[PDB]
Amino acid sequence: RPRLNRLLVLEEAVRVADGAGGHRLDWQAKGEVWAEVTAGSGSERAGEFVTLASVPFTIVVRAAPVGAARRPRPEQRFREGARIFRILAVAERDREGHYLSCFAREEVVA
Amino acid sequence: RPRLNRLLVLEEAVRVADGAGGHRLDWQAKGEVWAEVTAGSGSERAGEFVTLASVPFTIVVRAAPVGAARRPRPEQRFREGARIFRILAVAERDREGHYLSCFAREEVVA
Amino acid sequence: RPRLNRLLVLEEAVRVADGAGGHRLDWQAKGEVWAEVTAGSGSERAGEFVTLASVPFTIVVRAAPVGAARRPRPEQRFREGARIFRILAVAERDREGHYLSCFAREEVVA
Amino acid sequence: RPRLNRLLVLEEAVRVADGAGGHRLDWQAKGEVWAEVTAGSGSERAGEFVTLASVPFTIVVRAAPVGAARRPRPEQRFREGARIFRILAVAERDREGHYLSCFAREEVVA
Amino acid sequence: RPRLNRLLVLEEAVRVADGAGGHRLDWQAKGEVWAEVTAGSGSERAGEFVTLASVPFTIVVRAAPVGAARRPRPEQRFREGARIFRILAVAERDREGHYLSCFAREEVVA
Amino acid sequence: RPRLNRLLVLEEAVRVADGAGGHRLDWQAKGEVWAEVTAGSGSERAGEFVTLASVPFTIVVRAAPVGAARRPRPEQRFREGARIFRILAVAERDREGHYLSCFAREEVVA
Amino acid sequence: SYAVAGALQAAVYQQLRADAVLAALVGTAVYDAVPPGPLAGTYVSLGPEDVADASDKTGAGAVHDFVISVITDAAGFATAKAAAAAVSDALVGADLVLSRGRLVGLWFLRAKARRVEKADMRRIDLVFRARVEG
Amino acid sequence: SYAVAGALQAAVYQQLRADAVLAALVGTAVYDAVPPGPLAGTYVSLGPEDVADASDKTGAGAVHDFVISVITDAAGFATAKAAAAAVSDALVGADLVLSRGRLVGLWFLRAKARRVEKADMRRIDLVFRARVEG
Amino acid sequence: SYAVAGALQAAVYQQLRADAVLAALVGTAVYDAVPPGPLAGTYVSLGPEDVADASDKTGAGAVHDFVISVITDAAGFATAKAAAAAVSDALVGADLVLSRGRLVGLWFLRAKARRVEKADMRRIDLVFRARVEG
Amino acid sequence: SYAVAGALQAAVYQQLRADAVLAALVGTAVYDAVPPGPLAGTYVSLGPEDVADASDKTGAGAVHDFVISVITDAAGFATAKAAAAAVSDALVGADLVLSRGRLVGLWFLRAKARRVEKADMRRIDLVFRARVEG
Amino acid sequence: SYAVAGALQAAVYQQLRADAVLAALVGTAVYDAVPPGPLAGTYVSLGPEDVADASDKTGAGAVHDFVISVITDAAGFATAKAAAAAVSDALVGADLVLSRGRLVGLWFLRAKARRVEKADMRRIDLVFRARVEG
Amino acid sequence: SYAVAGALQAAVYQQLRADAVLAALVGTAVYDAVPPGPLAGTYVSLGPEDVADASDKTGAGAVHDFVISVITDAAGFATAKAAAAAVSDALVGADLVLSRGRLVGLWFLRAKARRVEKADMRRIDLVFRARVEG
Repeated sequence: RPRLNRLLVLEEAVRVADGAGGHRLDWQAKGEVWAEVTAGSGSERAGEFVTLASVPFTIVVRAAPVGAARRPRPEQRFREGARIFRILAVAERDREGHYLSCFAREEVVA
Repeated sequence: RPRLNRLLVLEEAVRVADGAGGHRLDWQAKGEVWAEVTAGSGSERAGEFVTLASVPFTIVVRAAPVGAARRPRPEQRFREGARIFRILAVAERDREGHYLSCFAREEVVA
Repeated sequence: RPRLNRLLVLEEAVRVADGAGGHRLDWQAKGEVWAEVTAGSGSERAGEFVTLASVPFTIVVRAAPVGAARRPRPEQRFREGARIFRILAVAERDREGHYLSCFAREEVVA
Repeated sequence: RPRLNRLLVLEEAVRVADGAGGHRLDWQAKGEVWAEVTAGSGSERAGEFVTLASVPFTIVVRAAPVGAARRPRPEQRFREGARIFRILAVAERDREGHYLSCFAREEVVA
Repeated sequence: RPRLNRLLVLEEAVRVADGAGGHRLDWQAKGEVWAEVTAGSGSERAGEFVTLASVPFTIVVRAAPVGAARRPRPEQRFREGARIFRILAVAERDREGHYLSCFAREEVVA
Repeated sequence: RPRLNRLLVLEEAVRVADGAGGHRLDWQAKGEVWAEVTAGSGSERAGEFVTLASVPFTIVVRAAPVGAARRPRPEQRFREGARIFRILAVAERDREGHYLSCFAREEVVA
Repeated sequence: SYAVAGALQAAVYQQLRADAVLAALVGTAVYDAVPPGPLAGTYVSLGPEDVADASDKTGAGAVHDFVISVITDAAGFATAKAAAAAVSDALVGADLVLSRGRLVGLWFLRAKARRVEKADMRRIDLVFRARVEG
Repeated sequence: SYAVAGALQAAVYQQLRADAVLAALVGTAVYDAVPPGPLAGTYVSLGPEDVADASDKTGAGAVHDFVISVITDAAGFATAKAAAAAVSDALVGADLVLSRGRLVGLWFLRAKARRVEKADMRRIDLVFRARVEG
Repeated sequence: SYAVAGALQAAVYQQLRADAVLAALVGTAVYDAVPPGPLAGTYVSLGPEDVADASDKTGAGAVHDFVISVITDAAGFATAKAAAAAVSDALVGADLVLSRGRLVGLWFLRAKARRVEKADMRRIDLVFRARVEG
Repeated sequence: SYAVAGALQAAVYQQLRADAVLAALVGTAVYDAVPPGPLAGTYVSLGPEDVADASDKTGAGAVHDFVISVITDAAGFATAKAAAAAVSDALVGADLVLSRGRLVGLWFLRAKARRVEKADMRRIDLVFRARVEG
Repeated sequence: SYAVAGALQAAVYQQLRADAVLAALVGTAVYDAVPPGPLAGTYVSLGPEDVADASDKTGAGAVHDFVISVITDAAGFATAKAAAAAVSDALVGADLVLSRGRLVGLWFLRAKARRVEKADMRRIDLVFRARVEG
Repeated sequence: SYAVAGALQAAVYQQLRADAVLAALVGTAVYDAVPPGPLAGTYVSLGPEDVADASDKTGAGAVHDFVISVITDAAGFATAKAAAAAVSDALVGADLVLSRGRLVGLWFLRAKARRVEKADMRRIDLVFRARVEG
């Protein structure tokens, strides 16, 4: 069972809609979770005009019902200091349902 | 052998045909199954204009003959609350034929 | 060694040639084999205009010389009731030559 | 170490050159080898206008120096009755150099 | 736990901006780290007009906070003599956080 | 640790430059190494107009400093009789640094 | 697409499945949405149009170049020709009735015919020009 | 893109979600940025324009060929037609108000309609020509 | 495709396998659907036409640009030329008999020739223009 | 590229990061080479030109069709429009100073706008024609 | 392809391997089918033509645009130029003898030259127009 | 390619590595075949021409559209411009000496400039038209 050791400031953006239909994100902070962060095989990835450096980072937190504040939705991102971990998906790692796998990137521009 | 713990409301859509040849789906509920849901490696996937977040979710239920109500056909989808699991295929997991692997997505827009 | 438990009605089509060079298939039945059907990882596949649901289904039967009726050629298909298993290839699974791996699809339209 | 059980009639084509630069193949027979034939995962493959059924078939024979008749060059093909096994490459399977892996197809039109 | 045996001169380039917006790199040396260099499966890769020979080279060093000099950012490269190891990403290999996986290339023109 | 048994005549080409900027290769011989040659999964590969037969052939020799004659650079090729092994990359297989993995092709036209 | 396109696919679906030929040659397997089941395998499909915006100052219309594909699991595709021949016999110069506006001419355009996948299935597209008037 | 493109997408978003039809046929699911949640599945999307730089010595303008796609999870895409018909009924000859300059004519162009992925989702692009004057 | 396309592929298959040359140069290996077995390997194939809709007010016709490919397992493809030469000697100016309508001219068009796969098999397409009259 | 291209990208970078708008709308994130760090995410990029060689007997010049892309991590890309509007307000009819030769007209060309990857990032290219005289 | 194509590749293979230059510059490595062995590595290849059907009422002919590629394993491809120069010196205005009909002019067309794979091998195609008369 | 192409790449390589600029801006890193070693990283490359066969009844010539690419490992590619500017300053209106025939005009054509891979390396092609006379 996972050994949780990092403090990840979970962050959810409020979506202020603009006139054209596109929302504007704020990334106001949410309450902090505890998690383990297990790396994957990382390599740099061609962005737009940026040679973005990415690593897979399966993050494991504890669980909650889907209408609770403690669930990381894939809308949200983690942030440890200045290292933003995006959330690709959340997937309910444990069999009994105690732990959630998340999926991250840590795309540093490099 | 699989330990079944989730209650999944199986749902089958009746196909009201429109004038052009396309059926209109309703997704009326069917009776509930018990299942285990084992996650796969998940990552977000480029939809149409949506950055859809998907995870593989091999779902295992019990079996039935193919002309029975209890078989999940790949027409149908599961739904646990508001988390719709589509069915990709059903594949008869067990050797003796007691259990069926299903294959899901859980495409949340994110 | 494989435990054979399913009854698969082997089917071979006679090829009535039309005037243009294309044969017309009939899929008259052939004698029934016994086989095991081991599933693979299944997912739905984009057909023509159909979202076909496929699963790999390595089918294992017993063997025969190549000029015998009991060999499933890849011309032929299996059929268990109304579930047609196409044959991709036959590959002589056993070392001593007692068993043949087949390779199937079960493309249900879904 | 491999258990050799099949008799494969090795075949080498003499190359009668035509006027345009293209050689014409004959596939005259060569002496017979003993080999094991281990299947791979097979599936049908899109040919030209033929839905060719292929299986990988790593064939293992004994070895020889490269200027000997007993080496299967990748020019050559095997043939067991009417089942022609093409040779993709030969690769010297054993550490001490007693056995050669070959690589086949068995493309039946199907 | 990794056995560190190579001395890698870490190098960081100062970015003198030119008039057009593009920075000019210098690759001034930084302090030397100790590391292990574990090779991957290497093969030559098509460059621009160069047939560049690359190998994966997961390099493992010790860790530091992200605002420290001892962290290899993916901006930087290693250099052992005249063998420059680029850095693809850094990924925090250890569970407790003592060791960092790096990811290299060693693209020699060949 | 690898058991070295083959004698591979290492070959390095001197680059006589022509007037247009392209060097002309000679492939003069260099001193002979001892190596093991471990095959990979081989299959024929579409060349230009040649159906080239290739196999991966991870070759393992002993090591040297990078400015020594005994290092196979990826410029060079091996040759055992008339079987030329190109060098894709060299990758320092051993942890202590005694052995080098090379990477070959053996592209016979077939 | 344009405003008539809601009624155009509806009416060309209704002229299909009413021709006597292609009812004895395909059956009931003429659709846009596939009825899930066993996938009979000698169907046609009528969905992908595109518009070429032929309009006016006073009023507006559309040029719907809709594609009706013919898919066939038979070994040869001489079976797929006569089903596509019964498509084209049913639609060129149709003069049918629409729910939004009307069409003025349902002509014929390019009709390619090839093997889609693994050379097991054969797709015969049939592009028909539908100049409708809104 | 050009200077008017900040105000053009804003105003064609405001003429959408104000038509009575497509409000009873799509709902509130007209957007550029997708609101994350359950993904309702019969939305439209209004983002990808491109400019064809029709300008002047004295002043300058733009030809925005913006694409409004219609995506629909229904089995057939006759549902997606009338939603796209309500797009085109809302926008050709619009004569709306911009924040930077004005437009002079919001015409109609090509509007293809196909299956994007696995043949489960159906995309109906609708290219509209927006000759704006800065 | 068009109504004549059911009879056109049937009649050009019958003029093939009746020429004396290409019967001693290919054999019985002229088909659309491949007879499964050992795959002889010097066959031809006659399936992919497309139509260019040349029609009338009174009546309608078609321009079938059908492709007859020549596939050959031989090392060089000088063998595949004379088999394709015996195709073209058999079909240009054919004046054959159809079951639906008639053709008026079976001309010749582009005929590319290349290696399809792994450079082991050689495909010589031969596009023939078939202006048929329904 | 041509001899002026060393000075052209330098001068259009200097007219950028001096406009007051796009300095309060992007910031200091106008570059060719990306400053590594946290990747702010609402930058522009000015690198890919191409030349259309408009020259003379006596002297020679160039037509630099340089692309300035606008990339934006925001949910919608109405934010990316006004940043691209401030690009185009800064560059059409620029009349700037070069180090090798001079330019005679910095016009405007096509400016497409789309989602590059996973539909998370939005690229607005802006092609500007730069007829320079060497 | 056309009837002359059986004899055309045969005769242009015979004019090759008879020129004194390219026999001291390539050797015996001029072929269509590759002789298996060690793959010498500075060969040429003469297979892919295509026909442009230039014909008549009375009689018929062909425009064979055959490709002769030059492949070279050398580090630079100045070696591959003079071998391709000896191709073009041997074939433009050839006036050779065919077995079926005759050719009237063997002209020269486009001749691209690039790196095929991993930038180790260099392909110089040489398209020659062969107007033959059947 | 054509007969002059053996001498053309040789002479444009000799006019390069003799210009004083691009010798203090690239160095000795002008080549076709790459000298293996450490890969310096601000080189140019002169190999891929293609011919446009401009010839005569009496005599024959060629239009070599040869590509000289500029590759640069620097963060921005303002460094790669002045190296490419020193290419174009060295070659347009060259009037050099060939070994087979002569050239009559070495003009300038399109010169695109982009990021090849991972956006780390920048390729500036420079197409030059070389009308040579054999």
